[PDB]
Amino acid sequence: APPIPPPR
Amino acid sequence: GTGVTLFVALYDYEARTEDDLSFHKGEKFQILNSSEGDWWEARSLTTGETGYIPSNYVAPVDS
Ligand SMILES: [Cl-]
Ligand code: NA
Repeated sequence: APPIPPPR
Repeated sequence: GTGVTLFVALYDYEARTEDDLSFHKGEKFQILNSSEGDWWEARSLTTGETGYIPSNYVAPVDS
């Protein structure tokens, strides 16, 4: 899995 | 600093496997492995814990 995006 | 490359957190992060690190914006890290993809293994300075971090959440302290 890729890194998650920066928080909302 | 003491000479070691350090990174800083750009955002808060909550860990999503037992092997991940949780951290606050402003946390500093030594990076231990950036070779196996975009999750890097790091050591947190304020806690001393090691674990994976998402590499998009950090930037070098130098600027
Ligand atoms: Cl600790
Ligand atoms: Na150095």
